Amino acid sequence: RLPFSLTIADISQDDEPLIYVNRAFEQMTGYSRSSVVGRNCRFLQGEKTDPGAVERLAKAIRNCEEVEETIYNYRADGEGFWNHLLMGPLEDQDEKCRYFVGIQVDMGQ
Ligand SMILES: Cc1cc2nc3c(=O)[nH]c(=O)nc-3n(C[C@H](O)[C@H](O)[C@H](O)CO)c2cc1C
Repeated sequence: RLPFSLTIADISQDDEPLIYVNRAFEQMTGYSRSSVVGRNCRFLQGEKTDPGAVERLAKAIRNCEEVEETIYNYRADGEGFWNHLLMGPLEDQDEKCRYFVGIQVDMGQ
């Protein structure tokens, strides 16, 4: 319930599902928490989303690395917006690197 959109994913589970989002995520994206928990966050992506940026994100996840990218996303009502995403391992010392945390900043249209 912080003053910024935050998400946590269990990247050890198939397709790296979201396990937690906060109210700021709901307000930015237009998706209810019920609708997104258990799904990979890429439901926010679409036709204009850059594949290079998506692959930088995937690579960071595979190598348990921090990453920052500005990516084109779509709200539930279909409005496109620029999402400045910063994410990385939740737990620096976890050799198994199970969880990833990300914040999203709406940079507009
Ligand atoms: C914790 C976490 C948060 C993410 N948040 C977003 C997001 O807000 N928008 C997006 O397009 N991709 C997001 N992704 C990336 C997406 O889920 C997927 O990993 C990449 O598109 C690479 O396939 C996030 C990934 C993780 C692990």
